[PDB]
Amino acid sequence: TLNGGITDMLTELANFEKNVSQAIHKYNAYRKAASVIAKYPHKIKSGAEAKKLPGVGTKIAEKIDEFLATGKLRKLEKIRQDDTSSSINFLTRVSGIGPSAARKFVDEGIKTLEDLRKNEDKLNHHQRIGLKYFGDFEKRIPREEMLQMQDIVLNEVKKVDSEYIATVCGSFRRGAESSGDMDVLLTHPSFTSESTKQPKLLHQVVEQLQKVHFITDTLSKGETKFMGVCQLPSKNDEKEYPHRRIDIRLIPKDQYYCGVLYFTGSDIFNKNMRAHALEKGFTINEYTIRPLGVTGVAGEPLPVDSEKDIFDYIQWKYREPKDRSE
DNA sequence: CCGACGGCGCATCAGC
DNA sequence: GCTGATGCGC
DNA sequence: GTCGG
Ligand SMILES: Nc1ccn([C@H]2CC[C@@H](COP(=O)(O)OP(=O)(O)OP(=O)(O)O)O2)c(=O)n1
Ligand SMILES: [Mg+2]
Ligand code: NA
Ligand code: NA
Ligand code: NA
Ligand code: NA
Ligand code: NA
Repeated sequence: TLNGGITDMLTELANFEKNVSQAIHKYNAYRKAASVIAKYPHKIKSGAEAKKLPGVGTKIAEKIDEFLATGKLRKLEKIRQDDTSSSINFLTRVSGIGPSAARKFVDEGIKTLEDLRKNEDKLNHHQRIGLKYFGDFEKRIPREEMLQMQDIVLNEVKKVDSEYIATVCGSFRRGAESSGDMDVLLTHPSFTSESTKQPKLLHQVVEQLQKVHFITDTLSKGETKFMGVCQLPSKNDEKEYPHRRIDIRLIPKDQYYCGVLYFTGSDIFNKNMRAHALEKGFTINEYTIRPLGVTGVAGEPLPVDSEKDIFDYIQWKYREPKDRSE
C-alpha cells in the first residue's frame, strides 16, 4: 500500500502498547492514526504532512520523520530486542490469551509454543482451543470460501426454521476479498425487544451446525452470542480446509438495523461513528440510538427504519458497507 | 492544560 | 447462589 | 497518544 511502511510501524506500536504496556488508549490512538493514514491518497513526505490528519499528533509525526529518513524506528528496534516484550507479544497471538495472562505465563516460565503444548492443563477452555488452532487462526479466508460458508450457514439455518434470517456481516459484508473470520447476525420473529417467545433460539442453530459438522468447537456460548470454530467440508482425497473462527450474534428482530450496523463494522469505524454520535448528542449501541445530553443520562430509543436513519440522526451522509473499512 | 477516550456478551473469580 | 469486578472478546 | 473544552 501507499503508506504501508508507516501504517505497519504504527500497528506494531499499537500492539506493543496493548499487549506489553497494557495502555489501551495508546493502542487505540495508534490504530486510529494508522487508519486515517491508510486512507490518505498521497505517499506521505513528512510528519508535518501526516500531522494534518485527525488522529496524528506531534509524537507520531516525529516517528514518521524518523521512519521516512531511515526506514526504521529506533523505539521498535529496541522493543523487538526485548525478550519479555517478545514473549508476551507471542503469547497474545493465541486466542484467549490476553495481556494479563501472557505476562503471568511468562512469569511461570511458559513462553513458547512448545511450552504451551505440554501445559494444556494450565490453559482454560478457550485458550486450549486457541492453541489447537494456532496456525489455522492466523490464516485468512478467501471470499470464495466465505461464499461456501455462507451457503452452508444460510441453508442449515433454513432447515431449523424458515423464519430465521442469517446475515453474514463483518469484513464480508464490507466486500472484502479476504476475511479474518465469519461473523453471522441472526434474527427470529420470536425474539424481539419486547419479548422472547421461544427459548434456545441460538442454541438450536448452533446444534444444527454441529450436527452437519460445520461447527467443530466452542469458545464461549450464551443466549445471544456464540464464539467458536467451524470448517468447510472437503471432497474425497482433498486436503482439509483450515479451521476458522465464527461468531454468531442473535439480535432482537425489530433492532436489526442497529445490529447490522454494529456487526458490519469495522471496529474503528464503529468507534469513530459512536464518538461522533456522542458529540452530536446521541449514544449508539447494537440495539438502539438514543439521545444523550449534558446531564449525562441517556434517553429513550429513537425510531430506526434503515441503517441510513442512524446516520441521519448524527448528521453524517450515508456510507455503504464497502466504505466502512476503517 | 487536562479530562476523556464506543458499547457490550460470556468466562472466571472474590466477597457475602 | 447472587453480585460486581476483571479479562478477553466481538 | 490525540483531541477539544
Ligand atoms: N472492537 C470491536 C470488534 C468488533 N466489532 C464489530 C465490528 C466488526 C465486527 C466483527 O469483528 P471482526 O470479525 O473482528 O472484524 P472484521 O471487520 O470482520 O474483520 P475481520 O475480517 O478480521 O474479521 O464486530 C466492534 O464493534 N468492536
Ligand atoms: Mg470478522
Ligand atoms: Na492531526
Ligand atoms: Na490473544
Ligand atoms: Na500432543
Ligand atoms: Na504435547
Ligand atoms: Na469475528
